[PDB]
Amino acid sequence: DIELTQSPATLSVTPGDSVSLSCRASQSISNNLHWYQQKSHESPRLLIKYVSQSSSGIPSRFSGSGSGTDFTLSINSVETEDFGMYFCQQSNSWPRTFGGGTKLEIKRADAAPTVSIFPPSSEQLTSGGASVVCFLNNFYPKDINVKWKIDGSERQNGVLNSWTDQDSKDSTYSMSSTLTLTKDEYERHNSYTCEATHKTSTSPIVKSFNRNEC
Amino acid sequence: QVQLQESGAEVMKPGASVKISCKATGYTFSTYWIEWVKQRPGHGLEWIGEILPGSGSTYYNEKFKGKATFTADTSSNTAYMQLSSLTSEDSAVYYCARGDGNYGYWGQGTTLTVSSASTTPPSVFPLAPGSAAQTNSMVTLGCLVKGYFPEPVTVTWNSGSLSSGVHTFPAVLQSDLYTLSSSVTVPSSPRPSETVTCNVAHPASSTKVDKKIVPRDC
Repeated sequence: DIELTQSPATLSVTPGDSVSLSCRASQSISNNLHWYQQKSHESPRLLIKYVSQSSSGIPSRFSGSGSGTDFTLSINSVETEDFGMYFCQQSNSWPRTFGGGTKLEIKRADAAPTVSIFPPSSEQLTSGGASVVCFLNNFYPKDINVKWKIDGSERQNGVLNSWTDQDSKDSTYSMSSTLTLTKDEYERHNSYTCEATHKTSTSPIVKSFNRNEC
Repeated sequence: QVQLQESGAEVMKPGASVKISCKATGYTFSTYWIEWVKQRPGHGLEWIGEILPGSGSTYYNEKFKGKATFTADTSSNTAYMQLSSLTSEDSAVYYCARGDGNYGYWGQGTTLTVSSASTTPPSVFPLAPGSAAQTNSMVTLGCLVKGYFPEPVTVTWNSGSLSSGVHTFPAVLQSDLYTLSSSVTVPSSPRPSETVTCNVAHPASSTKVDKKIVPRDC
């Protein structure tokens, strides 16, 4: 197969900057290479066909060049809507093949997460289950260490973390971290803590509650 | 215009078979090759093969030899991919696209979920701030939408009024059931003097929940 390698795998970009993405082939593919943009949970959109040709309706900021083994997609001045996945593809031989993808994200000014902790609802507890939820909203960068503590001792088993996509309006992230326990496992301790380490602080953001306190 | 419409999401049992359609319009269906592309949750894009509706020839990705099966109905302008011997790893979004060297027309895709679970409606749990660290100017309220099958559920707050401050997180699997959470933030002026409600709808089960966030006084 013609293995298509793209670099970089991710790209943090301030608007107004100019980026170049690279797509290399394991053997020459001549001018058979096209570029797609994929936005989350949307089909891919072709931006450039056969190395450098341009399609009506695609912004002029996008252009490609290359030939043989080295290809480049250039965005002269990245705009905020240029967020997404960037794929190259070769149509030289069978089977058809895509690159790995280069993810493009908008670089913003640091924002500290807003952390909230929620004890198990009684209704849930009646089922005999206890889910402890922690929201870490609107932060940048994407880097963050969340850590759960029970009676000051950390806990690694039972935590599920979900992330929203880089947000469209403010370019910040959000995560939620759930700690799931048996009702009886819960009642054997008192203090639950959600602690975030983000680069916007030296010292952790801590939020806790006392199981007993109402 | 050139339209490429695919068939809706499918939830199938492991070892079953699914047939995915890609209806074509605005062109001469028989002229072009229809490509099939597979996209697994963050794993690039894989070319499965293609089919020429006129002749009937069909090229498959080595890797997809006896798992994919392309057919076409020239009368109705539909290509089909059959996936056989479903396994969990077949779960992905699949695209058809019109062949041209490059693909400039893409169907909207079809999500395939391979699984033994069954329609299970969600349990919707209100998350109201603990007596501690609640105090602030804004307040974050939350909704836990736990153990449903299959995707998707819909979550809106105050029946679509609260559009600002809302975060809906991606559902995660937990014992072959899904769990999702949503958080709205509001000024401490509104709650709890202003009724905030979490509305959840699960089409598959025909479940509609209006779950209000009451104060943790109990």
